[PDB]
Amino acid sequence: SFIEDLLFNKVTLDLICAQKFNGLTVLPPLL
Amino acid sequence: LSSNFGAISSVLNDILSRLDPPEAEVQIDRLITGRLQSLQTYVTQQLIR
Amino acid sequence: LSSNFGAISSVLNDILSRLDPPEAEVQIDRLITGRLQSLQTYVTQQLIR
Amino acid sequence: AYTNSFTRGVYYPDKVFRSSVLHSTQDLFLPFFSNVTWFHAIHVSGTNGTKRFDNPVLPFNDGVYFASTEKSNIIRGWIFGTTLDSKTQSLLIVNNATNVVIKVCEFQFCNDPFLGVYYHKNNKSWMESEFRVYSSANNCTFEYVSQPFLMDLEGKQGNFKNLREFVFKNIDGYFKIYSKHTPINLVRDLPQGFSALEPLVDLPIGINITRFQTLLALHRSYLTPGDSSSGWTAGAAAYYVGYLQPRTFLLKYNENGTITDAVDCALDPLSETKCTLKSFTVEKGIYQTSNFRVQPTESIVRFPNITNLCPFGEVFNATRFASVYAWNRKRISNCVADYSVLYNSASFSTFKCYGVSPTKLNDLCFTNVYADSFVIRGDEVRQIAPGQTGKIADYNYKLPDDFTGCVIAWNSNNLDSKVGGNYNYLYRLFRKSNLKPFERDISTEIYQAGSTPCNGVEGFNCYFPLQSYGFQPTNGVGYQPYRVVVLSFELLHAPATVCGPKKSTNLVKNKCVNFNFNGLTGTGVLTESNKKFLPFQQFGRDIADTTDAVRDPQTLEILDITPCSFGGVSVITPGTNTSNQVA
Amino acid sequence: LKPFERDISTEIYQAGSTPCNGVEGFNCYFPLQSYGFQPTNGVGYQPYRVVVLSFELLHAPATVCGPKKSTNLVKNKCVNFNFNGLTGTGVLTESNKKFLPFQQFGRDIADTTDAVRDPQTLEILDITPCSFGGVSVITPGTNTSNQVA
Amino acid sequence: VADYSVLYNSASFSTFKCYGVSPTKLNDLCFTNVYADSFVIRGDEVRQI
Ligand SMILES: *[C@@H]1O[C@H](CO)[C@@H](O[C@@H]2O[C@H](CO)[C@@H](O)[C@H](O)[C@H]2NC(C)=O)[C@H](O)[C@H]1NC(C)=O
Ligand SMILES: *[C@@H]1O[C@H](CO)[C@@H](O)[C@H](O)[C@H]1NC(C)=O
Ligand SMILES: *[C@@H]1O[C@H](CO)[C@@H](O)[C@H](O)[C@H]1NC(C)=O
Ligand SMILES: *[C@@H]1O[C@H](CO)[C@@H](O)[C@H](O)[C@H]1NC(C)=O
Ligand SMILES: *[C@@H]1O[C@H](CO)[C@@H](O)[C@H](O)[C@H]1NC(C)=O
Ligand SMILES: *[C@@H]1O[C@H](CO)[C@@H](O)[C@H](O)[C@H]1NC(C)=O
Ligand SMILES: *[C@@H]1O[C@H](CO)[C@@H](O)[C@H](O)[C@H]1NC(C)=O
Ligand SMILES: *[C@@H]1O[C@H](CO)[C@@H](O)[C@H](O)[C@H]1NC(C)=O
Ligand SMILES: *[C@@H]1O[C@H](CO)[C@@H](O)[C@H](O)[C@H]1NC(C)=O
Repeated sequence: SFIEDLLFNKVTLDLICAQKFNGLTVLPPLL
Repeated sequence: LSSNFGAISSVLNDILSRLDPPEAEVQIDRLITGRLQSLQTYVTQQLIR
Repeated sequence: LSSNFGAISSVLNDILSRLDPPEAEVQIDRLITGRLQSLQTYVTQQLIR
Repeated sequence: AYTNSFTRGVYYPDKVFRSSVLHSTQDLFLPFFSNVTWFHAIHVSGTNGTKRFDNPVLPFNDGVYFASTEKSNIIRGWIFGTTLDSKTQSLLIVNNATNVVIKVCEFQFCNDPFLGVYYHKNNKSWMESEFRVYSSANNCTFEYVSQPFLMDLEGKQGNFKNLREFVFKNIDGYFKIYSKHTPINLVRDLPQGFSALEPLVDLPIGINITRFQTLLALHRSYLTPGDSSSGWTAGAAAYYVGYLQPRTFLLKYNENGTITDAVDCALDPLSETKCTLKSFTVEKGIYQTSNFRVQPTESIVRFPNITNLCPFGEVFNATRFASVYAWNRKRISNCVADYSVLYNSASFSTFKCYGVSPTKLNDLCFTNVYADSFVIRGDEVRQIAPGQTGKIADYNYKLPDDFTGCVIAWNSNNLDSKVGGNYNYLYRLFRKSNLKPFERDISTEIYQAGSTPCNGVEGFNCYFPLQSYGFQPTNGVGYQPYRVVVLSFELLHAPATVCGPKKSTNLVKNKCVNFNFNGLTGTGVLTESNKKFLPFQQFGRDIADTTDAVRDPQTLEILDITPCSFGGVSVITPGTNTSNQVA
Repeated sequence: LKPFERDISTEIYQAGSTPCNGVEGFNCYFPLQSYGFQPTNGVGYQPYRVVVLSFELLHAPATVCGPKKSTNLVKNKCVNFNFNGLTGTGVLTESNKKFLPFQQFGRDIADTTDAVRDPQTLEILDITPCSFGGVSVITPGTNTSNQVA
Repeated sequence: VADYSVLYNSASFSTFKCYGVSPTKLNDLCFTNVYADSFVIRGDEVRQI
């Protein structure tokens, strides 16, 4: 929606590669 | 992982490339107990959060 | 802070006044890991409460 | 032929009762349903088929499972050894009857590794004839002769009823033989009979074992028209060999206390799920057991091409070593230091060091090396040590507490103690302050003991600090001149120069290998690096202190290290009561 | 070599990467060099006679050890018993389940011995720490009374 | 006053070991009761005390 779009842009959630190589993975949510 | 924790180094590949098992096992024990303590702290914080 | 934790004393001023750095560092490491464990336990209890 | 192992490869690692526990053991086992090589020593029943005879050489890995199907005690014994010659010892086992006589004595019969059970005419029946095929001198150490007397062969042509399971594993110069016996039914393959192997024999042998051989008894009735050994039509025994693998089994005991069932931890993803969950009841749902780790393919070693021998011949034995109050600095730069001669030249009374280990000195590289050689008393040899407070040696020579490098000491009685008095060796006896490890106070002033200026005059409490050593030619044990030399191995990550040469394997990209850059034992893929590396040392780091970008010493190419494909398996399984298929 | 392997073989050494088959020349030396001993030499060159013992502490029926008093077995009484170093303190009973014909030692999940066998005889024994509970002082405040339960 | 400088000047001892105070800091430390036991032993017994 229009208001939902304004929310997914002001959070935004390589360091991720460094964590992945050391075994610190991030699972994806079911939903 | 960038913490000496009392050992003469901080990476597992530069301890076994310097010392022998009977003397490297104490350094590995130090490193592993330190890292296990850190990971347990992280897990406890994650559980509380 | 009044716990030996394995070291031959309980205060850091009576270890560096007896032993030398290369042999006092092991006693200090014992004391510091014990005290850090106690403080981490206190912090975890405070977080739960 | 080749077959699959159904219920074989399990033995009590360390015998404990273990009443009804699901133990997790790690030792040398045989993975289930793997290739087990059928050796069917059947008698050839046709005029066209080849004579089935199986006594081939089998390479001996770190462990070996053996199985013998049997009905008439045809298969008897086994033999080991590195090369089966007069140079290396060769074990052997003989089972001519119920008695179990064995040897370790090297007897060379490479042409005829056979055994003879010929049909005796006197009271004609199936008797044993030739239990001795040995044709060499012994020159051996161990012996064992067990003699429970019972003569039994009982030749038959029926189904193979008995089967003996063995495990021959050696480690630390010890040989362990696990054994168990089971009445089987099937004749063509291994039946589904599960049991473990109780240990029977442990022997100290101290011999490098790499090969393996077996003994078969081949001789038939005299009524056969021809040579009973060349022509034999009554042999039917078979045996199976399995190369043991380093596994991690999960062993489920029972109320009785024997291993009833077992599960691998790498056979199947559901097997790994049971390995992680520590039970045989895996319910529906996703499980996370391990990570998809790709093992390295090869092992790159990168040491500088040049092979200039470092001048270590003039640091150990020289004409004159300067005294302790003024020691020299031998800087060894940009050369190869082969420590094999430093191992061949083994005459050192005391050799200690607290940094690197002497085992890894050969396969390690150094960037800066400095040697300090001098001569000290017999009681001072223990006083050149980090942290060791010296009564007189703290003014003279101290070692850093962070010192890394090895010290060498040996008796210089034959070189530095002579009838010439050798008073040219001096040392400082007292000073107003104690020196720092790598500082030498070569200065020589007067000492103002007693708080009085003794400017130029040596009187009471004005003694000369630089006192000559009280050496004597061929003195007592505690006063001999000990000649020492210390090496300060600078382990700071700088371009390594002083070290021995190993093979310089060619660079390979996009293939993670167990590479080794001057001790950097990393296992990751290599790539070209876009970011310009430093003109200085060939080492790089990151937040986690795991090297990411390096540079080869031989070629100035900026290499990028990255651990190869790592992920995580997630066994998707329904209830094991419903099925065993997983995703 | 590895610790408990002895290379009794005596071959020729191909130092310098050349086959010295049967000939002792430059970089073809004999590996088996005799000790340069000397009758009553200096301190650093005297022959030292050594012997090492491998005390295999693996849990197997103990055979080689000094003699200690063999006290008679007692049932339903926890004692500070000692079976070949097993300094356990618990009651002893007969064991119903058949024990292994091998070593006199047993274990459980908590790595504390539960079933053993006697050295001198061949009777199975069950070990169990004796009556253990926990006190719980049920008390009112100090000033109202001192009697507890 | 136990001035250990002469005990450092007179340096002729084959074996000097201890597990408590360090010889570096023996000078700048104070003691309450000092008891000395002097005796003589074999050549193979020196490591045994
Ligand atoms: C034990 O025996 C094996 C026999 O296979 C030895 O392997 C030899 O290794 C040398 C050095 O690389 C090679 O030149 C030989 O060719 C190898 N033997 C064979 C038959 O190929 C091994 O070195 C011995 N020692 C140890 C500790 O394993
Ligand atoms: C055994 O080896 C054969 C090769 O002939 C192969 O086809 C088979 O997959 C292997 N494993 C089993 C269990 O048969
Ligand atoms: C032991 O094996 C026997 C087999 O005769 C069986 O009856 C029994 O249930 C098993 N368990 C125990 C504890 O005896
Ligand atoms: C070692 O040095 C001494 C000098 O005292 C010399 O006599 C001897 O020949 C040298 N040995 C070798 C192997 O270089
Ligand atoms: C001066 O030369 C002598 C002779 O080699 C040497 O022993 C001394 O260390 C040098 N330095 C001083 C300050 O005397
Ligand atoms: C010498 O260095 C070059 C440059 O990397 C390398 O390709 C070559 O293999 C080296 N020589 C040997 C004998 O390894
Ligand atoms: C298997 O077990 C699950 C869990 O109890 C159950 O829901 C299912 O009905 C069972 N299936 C069979 C065939 O027993
Ligand atoms: C040890 O004691 C057992 C049980 O009393 C007995 O059967 C055995 O013969 C004894 N062994 C001796 C006396 O050597
Ligand atoms: C202790 O005394 C107070 C009065 O000061 C009383 O109220 C209290 O009940 C007493 N403690 C108990 C346990 O009764």
